[PDB]
Amino acid sequence: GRDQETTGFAWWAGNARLINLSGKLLGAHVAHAGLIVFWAGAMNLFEVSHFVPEKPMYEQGLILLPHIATLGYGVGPGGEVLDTFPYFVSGVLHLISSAVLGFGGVYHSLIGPETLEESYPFFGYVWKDKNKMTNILGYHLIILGCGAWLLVLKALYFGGVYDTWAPGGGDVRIISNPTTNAAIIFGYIVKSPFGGDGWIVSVDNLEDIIGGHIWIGTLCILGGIWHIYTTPWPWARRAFVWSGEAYLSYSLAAVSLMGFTACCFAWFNNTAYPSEFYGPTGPEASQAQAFTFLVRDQRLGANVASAQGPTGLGKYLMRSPTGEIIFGGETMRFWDFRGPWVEPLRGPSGLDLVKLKNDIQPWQERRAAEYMTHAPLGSLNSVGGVATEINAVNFVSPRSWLATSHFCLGFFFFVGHLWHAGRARAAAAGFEKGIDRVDEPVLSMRPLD
Amino acid sequence: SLTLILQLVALFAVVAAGPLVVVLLSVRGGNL
Amino acid sequence: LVDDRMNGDGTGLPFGVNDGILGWVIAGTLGTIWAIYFVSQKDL
Amino acid sequence: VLNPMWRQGMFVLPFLTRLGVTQSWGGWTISGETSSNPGIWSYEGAAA
Amino acid sequence: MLTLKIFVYTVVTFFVGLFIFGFLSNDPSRNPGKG
Amino acid sequence: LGHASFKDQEGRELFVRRMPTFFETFPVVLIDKDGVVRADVPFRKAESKYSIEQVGVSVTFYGGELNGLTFTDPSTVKKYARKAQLGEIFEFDRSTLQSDGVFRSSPRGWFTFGHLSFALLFFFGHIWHGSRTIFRDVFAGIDED
Amino acid sequence: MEALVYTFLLIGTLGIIFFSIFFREPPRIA
Amino acid sequence: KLPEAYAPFSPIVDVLPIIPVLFILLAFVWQASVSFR
Amino acid sequence: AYGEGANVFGRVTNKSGFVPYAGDSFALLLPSKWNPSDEKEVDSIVLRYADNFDAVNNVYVIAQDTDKSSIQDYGSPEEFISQFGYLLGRQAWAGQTVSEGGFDANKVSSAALLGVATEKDKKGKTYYKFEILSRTADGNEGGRHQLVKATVSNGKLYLLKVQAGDKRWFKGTDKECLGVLDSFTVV
Amino acid sequence: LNGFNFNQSVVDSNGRVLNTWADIINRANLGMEVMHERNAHNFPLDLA
Amino acid sequence: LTYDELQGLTYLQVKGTGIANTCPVVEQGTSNVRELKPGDYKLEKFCMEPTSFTVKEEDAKGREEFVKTKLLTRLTYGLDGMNGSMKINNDGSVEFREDEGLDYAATTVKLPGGEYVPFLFTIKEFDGKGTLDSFSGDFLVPSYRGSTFLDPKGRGGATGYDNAIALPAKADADEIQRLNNKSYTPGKGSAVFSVAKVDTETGEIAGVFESIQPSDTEMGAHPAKDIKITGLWYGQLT
Amino acid sequence: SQIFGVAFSNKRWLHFFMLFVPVTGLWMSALGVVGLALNLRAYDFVSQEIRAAEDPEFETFYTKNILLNEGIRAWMAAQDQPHEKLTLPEEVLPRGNAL
Ligand code: CLA
Ligand code: CLA
Ligand code: CLA
Ligand code: CLA
Ligand code: CLA
Ligand code: CLA
Ligand code: CLA
Ligand SMILES: CCCCCCCCCCCCCCCC(=O)OC[C@H](COP(=O)(O)OC[C@@H](O)CO)OC(=O)CCCCCCCCCCCCCCC
Ligand SMILES: CC1=C(/C=C/C(C)=C/C=C/C(C)=C/C=C/C=C(C)/C=C/C=C(C)/C=C/C2=C(C)CCCC2(C)C)C(C)(C)CCC1
Ligand SMILES: CC1=C(/C=C/C(C)=C\C=C\C(C)=C\C=C\C=C(C)\C=C\C=C(C)\C=C\C2=C(C)CCCC2(C)C)C(C)(C)CCC1
Ligand code: NA
Repeated sequence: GRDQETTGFAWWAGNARLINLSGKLLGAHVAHAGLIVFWAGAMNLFEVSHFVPEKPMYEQGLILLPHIATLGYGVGPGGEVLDTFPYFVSGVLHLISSAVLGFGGVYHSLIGPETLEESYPFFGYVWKDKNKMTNILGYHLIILGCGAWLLVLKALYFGGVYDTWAPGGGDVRIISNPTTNAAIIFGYIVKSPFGGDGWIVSVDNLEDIIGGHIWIGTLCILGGIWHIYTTPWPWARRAFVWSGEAYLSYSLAAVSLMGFTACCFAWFNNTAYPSEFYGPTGPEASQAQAFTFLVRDQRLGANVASAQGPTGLGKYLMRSPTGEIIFGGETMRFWDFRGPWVEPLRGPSGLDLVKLKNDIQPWQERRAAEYMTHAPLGSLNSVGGVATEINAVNFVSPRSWLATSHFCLGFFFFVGHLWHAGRARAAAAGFEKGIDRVDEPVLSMRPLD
Repeated sequence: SLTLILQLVALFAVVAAGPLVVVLLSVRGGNL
Repeated sequence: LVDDRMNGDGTGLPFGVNDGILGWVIAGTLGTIWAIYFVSQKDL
Repeated sequence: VLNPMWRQGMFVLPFLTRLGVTQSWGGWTISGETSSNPGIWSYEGAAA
Repeated sequence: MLTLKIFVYTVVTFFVGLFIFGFLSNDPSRNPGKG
Repeated sequence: LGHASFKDQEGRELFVRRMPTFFETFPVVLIDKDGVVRADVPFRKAESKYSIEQVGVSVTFYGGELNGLTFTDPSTVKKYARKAQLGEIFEFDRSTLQSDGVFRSSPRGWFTFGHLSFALLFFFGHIWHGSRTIFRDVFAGIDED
Repeated sequence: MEALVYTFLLIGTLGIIFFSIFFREPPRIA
Repeated sequence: KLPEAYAPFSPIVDVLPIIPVLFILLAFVWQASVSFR
Repeated sequence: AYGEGANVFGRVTNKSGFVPYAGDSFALLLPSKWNPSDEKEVDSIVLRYADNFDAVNNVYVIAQDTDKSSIQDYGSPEEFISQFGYLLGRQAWAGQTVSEGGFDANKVSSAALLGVATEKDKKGKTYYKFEILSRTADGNEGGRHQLVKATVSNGKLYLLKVQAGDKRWFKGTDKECLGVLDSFTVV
Repeated sequence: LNGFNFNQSVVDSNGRVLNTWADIINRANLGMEVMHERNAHNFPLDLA
Repeated sequence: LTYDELQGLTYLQVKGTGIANTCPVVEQGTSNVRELKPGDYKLEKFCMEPTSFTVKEEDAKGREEFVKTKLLTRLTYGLDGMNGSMKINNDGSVEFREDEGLDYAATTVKLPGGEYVPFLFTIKEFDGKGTLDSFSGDFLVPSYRGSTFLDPKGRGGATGYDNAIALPAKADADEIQRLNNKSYTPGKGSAVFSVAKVDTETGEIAGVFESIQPSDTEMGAHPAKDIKITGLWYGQLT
Repeated sequence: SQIFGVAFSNKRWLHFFMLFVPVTGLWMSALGVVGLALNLRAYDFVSQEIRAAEDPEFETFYTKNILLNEGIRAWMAAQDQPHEKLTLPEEVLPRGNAL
């Protein structure tokens, strides 16, 4: 690298010393790609190594084998793991890719070209070459459209991915006739983020998910061709600040936004995040409390439709804020729940008490592992459930853990966005290093009073 | 057990590789 | 029913729109500010 | 009836009630009649 | 009763439109510095 | 009133556990001669063999106003257990001073509170005036030296 | 009389804050 | 678990996650070895 | 005290989670997660152990002098538990009520019988085994599980009674309660 | 995700539950949870 | 919305629209009413939703009047999912009797002026005697709360303190209404019905009702008021 | 002055005030602990307990906090104060519903 006195930046700002060195930027970036792929491959190897096949696969502290299993790679009808070789081969391919990526990264950091445009005009860039920035965006957006269409190929032509909503308790299903229509996809993206609908955590079916992936892949590919074949407009070039620091701020704000989104995804979804592979979400295990208790006391002999609780609303059933009958526990805040074992028990108008009395199914009944243990409690130091629960079980819900890690780190990335937003705006103005000490804006404008 | 012994020797080999690299680059010239 | 309620809570309403007049006045307000800004753009 | 307002030293309340206000935010009416809706113009509302 | 909703939605879109076009409207040049 | 003496149904002397200074509210439990729990005013009032109406305790008294009228049936035994749980049972008139019911502080407590607070505040005053006296040169002025 | 006492002290302190914000002494020495 | 052909390498597998954390720490060794230039 | 060294590489001597107890002609494996409590609900209780976490999870035994020679002389097990329907706790509220929900009129608590057995261990005397789910209008712990093993040896009935709330019963005290139930032996 | 759950953490050779400052805090916390929502719970575990 | 077309809608379409609160109606049936074939019926699915909530109050001048109110309760007021029977003859006398179902609903309403009046909209243990045009009876009215309900001082009935925990020097013959009684004696109310829009082919009757029931007694401290409920009900005969 | 309305104009006053606030706060809280040394506590709001006693319908977060303090006392002092021999049974220890 280089020193402070010539770069102007201290060691704790040294990664900015390579702002104007595109080759070193490439070296650091390819090395980072190696780091990410290396962690992915390593963790997939561990989650293969620490596997107990007879138990349900969420109590072993495994976060990304659910990522492979959501693709249906070795998943039984009810959700049985069956085989671990796809997870193993995924981890090893990631590790080899990590080795080649890391070698390329260290090569471009050390012996790679120090500056790129003198030999490769296709790879060199000053940070005001707005046309070539748009070209780079076009390339990356084409890549993202290719990845989305890859998920399309898996869902429609490779016979994979698990649907939790198949009858009997779900099934790995090759998706036929996905819903790609603009009305449902855009209404899915422009609705409220609260419990009435949920903005982006509202996708109840994988035809809707895959149709959204149709839309995102097509849009990214067409916008990639657009960004390749167009030039920034005067309004964009006036409203935006164009520097490598402002680009960091835009990327940081965006990645914080999708980090917050991914946190909420992990916390609430049971469709794109199967509960059978992740553990229950917030509203479930509490819906499971109410469901197990209702079936148990209607089994003993006590009625539940005429059963009234301590507060006048119902110990086992009440009416929702809307005119539908919902479960009577304290899970009445979670009346908007949709999990694979309630729709066969869901009636149009009400909960269909005669269906509850007679048409109960034993898969629904045996869906009590979500109830008894595994609720999204779990403490910082494992232990059992609530903060008073004692050292009896070793469990924490991966939904909780990769929700809180993601939202915390997304908040820190929001802070980083704020930092580089302000510094980029101030540097493009000209006072990143302070006020000029002789002609301040303060002395040039009027006093307040 | 033998598993723990292998775990520890692999741990030592992977932790000592980095400082070995920086010391080798410090004593075999520079440009680090 | 004992009272007249909006009854639009939930149901997947885009932007919370339940009647077309609200979407029309949203578009009208944004277009009005846009027309003012566009005609009064370039400072002068 | 037997504990009327003028027995309580009510000085400014009779002058309030002489032109229309009879009930407050307390859900009571000085005549004892069943509480209606004052609107903004109650004893305490007019006071504020 | 939806009249309140229409009024508040109109004023919210008005304030948001002021924000959106205010930052669209050559905001980084609103600086005393040489930039 | 006197000393509230509590007997079980078969006959044995139970003692009320007294309320220590730290507790704003303490449970009322009638415990055995040795120190075993025999009865209590229950919170759940639906389990075990400690509720008064089934244990069968009777309150006797041996004092000034109340000396020989023994109560066993009504909630009067619970009321006197609550009263004797504070110590000796006394009659108080609360209408003369429009008295409230919560426990006030002693003049000793008011004296000691005020004078501990004043002693610590005057510790601040002493340390400040000691600072000012020792450091009179730098509090007033040193004139660029 | 209880509630108007609290209301008066709260709005009075808010009034002193308002008066100190907009009708303060103009600042001198920097 | 790993398959039968890869079972003896599992202890060698069992030390990987700390290596990325050792990378930033190696960067700290680098920055101290160049004496914080 | 006497000076003896630390336990390094010396393993652990207790992993089953049960400690033995020998008494006046009775033996049972009391839980090591539980500690004794001198809470004599009935005056005939001779031994009692309670959980340090939640004392509702508690066990006790009695030695009640009797006249019947064998437990079969007590008749049917239902008529036996109808005789012992006073260790469950009688309600202190006599007020009229119907709004409890799923319970009898003017009642607060109810007990559900969930098991009967006449198991045999070493000599031939039958062990009356019961499992009672105690449901209350309070709903505390989601209910309580009452497991009772009662036999008479010479002239004293030895009645085991381990208590377990329905919450901790599902959490995993089922194994320990069943262990105490199968370990309550009278020799 | 809570904090540290250090209850039941110290045991002796016989496996007895050996009380700790963490157990003091634990009993205080559960005495806090018992009045938390006196009548709004119908079911034993608190999840919703 | 007749029950036939309600079953054909998915659970998402009804969700958030409040049509589940609406009781099914009859459009293809007749209004002959007396045409219905006598005998014994074992019907199911008593649907019962209100339309108004007016509360009786007592002036201190001596006359009887009602007044409209405003609901603080949202859509939790209908009754859905009971079963029962009536024994009908040729002339028209019935033996209407419900058995079991969602025969209660927690509701809170305020009179003009701002006084909380919560009530449990119950129809349980209703005996129905009379003609199809007008048959009435009495139904059991529970208190409102269970005996395990706690006041904010922690006192109560079946469970609690039933003593002045907040102030230890107040247990005389003044808090008897607040501490000693704690009554949960269930009251009784009268509901008069009427059968309209009778169906011949599948046996569906959907009429209106007017029900007099007392309000909540809370903890027995203050006497209950009378609330009359007007609405529409529904049932399918089998 | 344009963000918060009021701003510091003399750094002597600024630094004296940032010396003043923690010392003042610690001294006042020290006087509070001096008050608690003699079991003088700000526990009851007599109007609030009187009106909550005569009306079972009125409640506050304060009333919830007082009852919750009783819960802390009852469930904690039993082992927290070993010299008190507090063998209080579970049915006199107070609960909510279902917990
Ligand atoms: C995401 C981690 C990361 C990455 C990828 C980089 C990457 C880079 N940094 Mg940087 N840095 C980092 C973190 C990182 N840094 C942190 C946390 C700090 C704060 C202490 C710094 C502070 C810093 C400063 C002050 C400087 C850099 C500089 C550089 C650039 C040149 C470094 C160089 O040539 O010297 C060589 C580095 C070494 C000899 C030590 C690393 C040892 C080897 C190369 C890697 C480890 C071995 C590995 C197994 C090899 C893989 C082999 C493969 C076959 C598998 C480079 C592209 C310089 C720069 O800005 O360029 C002008 C510069 O001066 N960094
Ligand atoms: C992450 C990838 C990416 C990135 C970084 C960019 C970046 C950019 N694009 Mg671009 N684009 C992309 C993907 C991307 N695009 C894709 C996939 C398509 C195909 C559909 C397009 C098609 C496209 C067109 C046609 C244009 C741009 C333009 C621009 C430039 C101006 C930005 C702007 O319009 O201001 C901000 C925009 C707004 C404030 C108004 C947006 C309207 C709303 C927000 C969208 C409606 C959805 C919904 C209501 C939003 C709510 C949800 C949300 C909160 C998450 C900018 C540098 C302009 C350009 O090319 O400059 C020359 C241009 O006109 N893009
Ligand atoms: C210490 C840092 C750290 C770590 C360890 C993780 C770890 C993880 N993150 Mg994460 N993240 C981080 C920082 C970190 N993150 C930060 C700072 C942010 C910004 C706030 C984010 C934002 C973020 C988001 C938005 C998401 C994650 C997600 C994840 C999880 C899955 C990773 C993944 O698949 O990515 C994605 C990998 C790629 C995009 C590149 C590969 C392209 C795909 C995989 C190709 C498709 C192949 C196909 C499916 C299989 C092949 C089949 C064949 C036919 C071709 C994972 C456990 C995801 C999650 O929440 O779990 C669902 C997710 O959505 N993170
Ligand atoms: C992918 C996102 C990203 C990127 C590319 C950059 C890039 C850059 N940042 Mg930046 N930053 C980011 C995110 C990012 N930042 C975030 C999220 C924050 C908020 C925390 C900041 C806050 C920040 C500050 C305050 C500064 C920079 C600076 C810089 C520049 C020099 C970096 C350097 O050499 O420092 C050296 C690197 C280190 C000393 C390593 C830091 C080690 C951290 C503190 C330990 C924590 C790691 C731990 C395992 C994670 C814990 C988990 C978490 C939940 C807490 C550089 C171009 C500097 C600058 O302004 O230059 C112009 C600078 O002053 N950044
Ligand atoms: C002309 C206006 C007027 C009138 C007609 C009344 C009339 C009344 N007031 Mg009222 N009051 C007034 C103005 C008035 N007030 C004002 C301006 C205030 C604000 C300070 C009050 C505050 C007030 C309170 C707090 C109360 C009343 C109350 C009452 C009722 C009880 C009788 C009474 O006043 O006590 C006696 C009347 C007198 C003693 C008359 C005084 C005659 C002269 C002025 C005395 C000479 C003073 C002497 C020169 C100064 C030396 C004093 C020094 C030694 C201390 C009565 C109907 C009571 C009530 O009913 O509650 C609602 C009550 O408690 N008033
Ligand atoms: C928005 C304006 C407004 C309104 C609607 C009210 C309304 C009210 N005030 Mg109020 N008031 C106001 C302003 C207002 N005030 C202002 C600004 C002051 C400060 C000076 C007061 C001070 C005040 C006091 C002290 C009191 C009220 C009171 C009242 C209440 C009863 C009035 C009453 O019956 O007495 C009757 C009013 C009169 C008899 C006024 C008669 C005017 C004389 C006869 C005029 C004579 C000369 C005239 C110029 C000749 C005209 C020539 C002709 C040929 C045209 C009533 C609800 C009373 C109350 O109950 O407290 C709430 C009361 O005690 N007010
Ligand atoms: C008998 C003890 C004693 C005496 C003689 C003094 C004397 C003096 N002190 Mg000092 N001081 C004392 C105790 C004492 N102090 C204590 C206990 C403290 C800790 C709180 C302090 C803290 C203190 C500070 C921080 C300062 C002084 C200062 C001063 C000097 C001028 C201040 C002044 O009096 O103007 C007048 C004082 C006031 C107008 C105060 C306003 C009235 C208060 C807020 C309420 C009064 C309540 C009531 C009337 C009396 C209750 C108090 C009583 C029961 C003890 C002065 C010579 C100043 C100094 O050091 O000079 C450089 C200085 O700033 N003192
Ligand atoms: C839309 C804008 C958003 C901001 C609006 C709200 C801002 C509030 C203004 C701060 C309070 C002003 C303090 C007056 C006092 C005041 O202005 O003192 C004056 C002082 C200025 O002193 P100088 O610098 O002039 O002192 C040097 C002189 O000796 C020479 O002239 O202000 C300050 O010390 C800095 C501000 C501290 C602010 C202290 C915070 C007070 C908290 C208030 C809480 C109230 C209770 C709850 C509310 C009921
Ligand atoms: C796949 C998927 C899907 C789909 C999705 C989608 C389709 C999405 C999208 C979306 C979109 C379509 C988006 C867009 C957007 C936009 C944005 C987000 C924006 C922005 C911006 C801003 C914020 C601005 C700022 C500013 C201003 C204010 C002005 C000027 C400039 C500036 C910068 C200053 C679904 C769900 C179906 C299913 C599942 C999954
Ligand atoms: C430049 C720089 C840097 C960075 C660096 C890096 C980032 C590196 C890397 C790299 C990488 C990124 C690497 C990776 C890798 C990988 C590898 C090396 C691998 C491998 C292989 C093998 C051999 C395996 C085997 C196996 C299998 C196949 C499975 C089973 C098991 C086992 C494990 C046996 C730092 C910060 C320091 C400083 C500054 C500058
Ligand atoms: Na409770």
